[PDB]
Amino acid sequence: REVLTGGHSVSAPQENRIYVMDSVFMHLTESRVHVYDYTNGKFLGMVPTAFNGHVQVSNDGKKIYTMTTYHERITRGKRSDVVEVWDADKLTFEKEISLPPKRVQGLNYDGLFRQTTDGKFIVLQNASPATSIGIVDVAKGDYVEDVTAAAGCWSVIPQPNRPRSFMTICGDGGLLTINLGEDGKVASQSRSKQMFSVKDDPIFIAPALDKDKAHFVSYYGNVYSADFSGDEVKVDGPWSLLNDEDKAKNWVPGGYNLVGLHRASGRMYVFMHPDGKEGTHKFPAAEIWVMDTKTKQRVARIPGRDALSMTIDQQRNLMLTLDGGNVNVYDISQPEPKLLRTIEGAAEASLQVQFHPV
Amino acid sequence: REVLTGGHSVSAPQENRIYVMDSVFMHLTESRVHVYDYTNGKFLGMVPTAFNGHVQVSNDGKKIYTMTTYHERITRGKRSDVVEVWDADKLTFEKEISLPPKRVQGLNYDGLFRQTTDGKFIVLQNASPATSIGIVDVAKGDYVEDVTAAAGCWSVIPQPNRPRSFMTICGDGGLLTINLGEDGKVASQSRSKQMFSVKDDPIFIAPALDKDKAHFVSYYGNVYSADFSGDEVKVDGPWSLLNDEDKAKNWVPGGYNLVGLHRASGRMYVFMHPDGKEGTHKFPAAEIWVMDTKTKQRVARIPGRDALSMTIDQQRNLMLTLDGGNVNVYDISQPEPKLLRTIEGAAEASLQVQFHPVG
Amino acid sequence: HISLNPDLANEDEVNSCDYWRHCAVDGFLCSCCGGTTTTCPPGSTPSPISWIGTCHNPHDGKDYLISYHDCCGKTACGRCQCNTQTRERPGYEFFLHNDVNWCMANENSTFHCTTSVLVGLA
Amino acid sequence: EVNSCDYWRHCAVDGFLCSCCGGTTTTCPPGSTPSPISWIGTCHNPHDGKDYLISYHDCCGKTACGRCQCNTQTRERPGYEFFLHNDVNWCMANENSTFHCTTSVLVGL
Repeated sequence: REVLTGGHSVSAPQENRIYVMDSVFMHLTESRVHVYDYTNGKFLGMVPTAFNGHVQVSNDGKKIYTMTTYHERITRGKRSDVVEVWDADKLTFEKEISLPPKRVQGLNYDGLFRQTTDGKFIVLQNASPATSIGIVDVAKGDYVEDVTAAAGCWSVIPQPNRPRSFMTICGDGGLLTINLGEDGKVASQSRSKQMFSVKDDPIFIAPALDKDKAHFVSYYGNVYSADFSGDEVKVDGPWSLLNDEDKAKNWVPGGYNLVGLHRASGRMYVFMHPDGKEGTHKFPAAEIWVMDTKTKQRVARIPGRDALSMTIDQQRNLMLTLDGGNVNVYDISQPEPKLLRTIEGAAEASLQVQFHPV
Repeated sequence: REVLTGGHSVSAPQENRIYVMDSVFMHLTESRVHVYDYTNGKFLGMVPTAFNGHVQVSNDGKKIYTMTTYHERITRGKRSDVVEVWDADKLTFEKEISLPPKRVQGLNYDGLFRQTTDGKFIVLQNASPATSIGIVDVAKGDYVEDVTAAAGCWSVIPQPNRPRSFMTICGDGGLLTINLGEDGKVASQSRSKQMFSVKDDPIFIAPALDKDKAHFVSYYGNVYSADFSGDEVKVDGPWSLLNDEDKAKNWVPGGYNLVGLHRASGRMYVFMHPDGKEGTHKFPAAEIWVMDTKTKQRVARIPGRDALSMTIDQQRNLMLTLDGGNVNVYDISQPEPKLLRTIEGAAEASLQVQFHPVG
Repeated sequence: HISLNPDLANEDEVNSCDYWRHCAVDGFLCSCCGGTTTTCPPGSTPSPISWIGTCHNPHDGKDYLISYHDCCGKTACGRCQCNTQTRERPGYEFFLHNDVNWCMANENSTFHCTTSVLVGLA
Repeated sequence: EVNSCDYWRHCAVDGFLCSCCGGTTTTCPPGSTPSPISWIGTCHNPHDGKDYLISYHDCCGKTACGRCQCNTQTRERPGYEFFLHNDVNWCMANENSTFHCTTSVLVGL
């Protein structure tokens, strides 16, 4: 009469989908990705990611990649660090790629688990606790390169204008650029001049990423830029997010994945709070500021709804914000963002949301 | 200048310890046992139990036994059902015992994971979904016997008056008794006459267990008993928990591990709620009733604090109740229970609490 | 009529523990978890076994046999948790019992969500 | 007051206070293993007016304690200053890296 079936695909089209990475910190061995339709808040499905999973969607939109850690008996027994490849429409497991047992275990900053712009390599952060960048060749299904040159650096910023190049932020206040060969090994590298003072004006690692440049905000509300239109990265800054009135209430940035760039307009979005002082760099947003990176001026400010992380969709002119449990959807087609809806209870403990690529 | 150390033992004496089995149903692959001091509500430690763990403490008080399921990759890969033996004072893992891949996955009723009176055998419920009882030899660290004679039956009730005998409740409304030999294989078994009508007056599986008899309560507030003092089990009932006023208000029992017996007094404790009807048998307690099992009269009623499960300590005259998240501690030395304290946030989703053994 | 096929009904009605056919459900409704009442969310597998029972349909006044299958092999959905118990019985009436994992015999027994499949008139 | 996130020693704790988890500020709960590595913080002691180095070792090999979660960030810096950073699991090099709780161990001035 009725019969329960499986083998089904996600009901909503890929263009409607977002991915909320739920760390489930209270039960961190059962982290997962929740898939939602941003147009109506419908829950579409999920992918389990064991202990402290990280997630990204393949640049071609066909697959979901996760990174996680298993042990034979969870809290004892042999460790297995892996990347998994899952089908994006079926939400089923396809392949496991073994990693060395030093993949980063940490909060879900975008830059810990990325891909080259051509989609041919997964690029991830290792910490043993010595740092290096790991390269996974997607076509081969293997780990292919420890980038030991990145020792003392942190996080991966892919260059959207080259197929197999990325940058990392180093302890000298500069950027190291790595250009991979077609075999996923380092072909060439370069190190920028010092961009920021590590001691005096530390930057948040989250980039506001353009096609050929990246902007970074600092603990004290300054902005730094790395231009990679050429082979050598040119760095600049600081310019201040703050006017005189802002300085009077001690406005500073705070959050995790706390900035975004709308590439067509050059507008940078930043989570901000007043009464800044030592130790407030991860505070929830009192406001979202919208900065014109060309004129170096603020063009809008709106209430932040306690958001901690965001992400931007270029084509649909959207910004998502996330306060740890709830996702807000904003229309950013004009300088002043407009709140469209809130998806309540999208996660228990998430600091990362991402769009399906379109 | 300080140094961080491990290797420490539980900081409170064994006699103070209780074990709250947290299923963590919202994240059932990370179930765990929370160890608390009932005297002051202090959290003492925990034992991780993977997917849908069950727990008991060894009769001698030296070890904690858990039962759980692993897979190589949690949601895929080979299944391993196990019993684990943990040190009670260090809360460390000692030994894994392999089970066949059919241990019961289900809510934490006491009778799904038990031990013989002599402590030599762990006795557990299987479901494949065909039911059998599994016997684990503690000394040998081995699964030694599969009691398929228990097909169509459910749950394990150890007989406190015999070293390696237990009973189970069968679909015919009677009890099957199993007596193990020294090696854990079944030496003999017997079936009682019908105790209750399965269709007309189903019982809750949780026993109110005396040294030589067990009482059970029914969906409609009747009481049945199995007397295993003599050599074959004699069954009786029903008598009603309810007086005329109780009946008019449709009082019935409700809960999971919903009854307990204070053996010295013969007082039975039961979670009850009004406006009973089909589908209310797992409702939280509006009240706890205290019954004299000899006179068959209620001797007290007190607010239930939305409790679902309980356990009794005989020596200290204590009852614990548990509403899913919070543990209430009662002095039951007198007919009317006295609330001593509530331990808030002892669990997220627990239906089972147990005392460390002292006797 | 519409009351007999949840695909034709308002989502808010169907996704409720009070929906008439969800009368002995223990767990998270699959229709809230990316599936429907009769389809598992993507990447979860139907249980070949289930607990069963009858539910009264207040719309047409008739009683119907329901089979309460789980979807399996993914971690807990966490949405629309139900614990209804009409005609539910303990483990000595094993297939009427809902305090056990009806994923127990699946390739992977991890419980994802549950649902209520209409068998026919009781 | 050691179970409070505002306690002076806990100024860069991201995690569950081990003192709420069956341990103390300097002892792991039973059956959890200390991390040999840690992030380090500098915390001001308002009782004696002095600043102290605190080593934030994690206790490892048991699942999340769940009690007294703190997220304090005094002088904490991102991963390019790695040993000042607390958004990573300092159990990462343990025999079992499952995070149980965090300690706050006094190193000195």
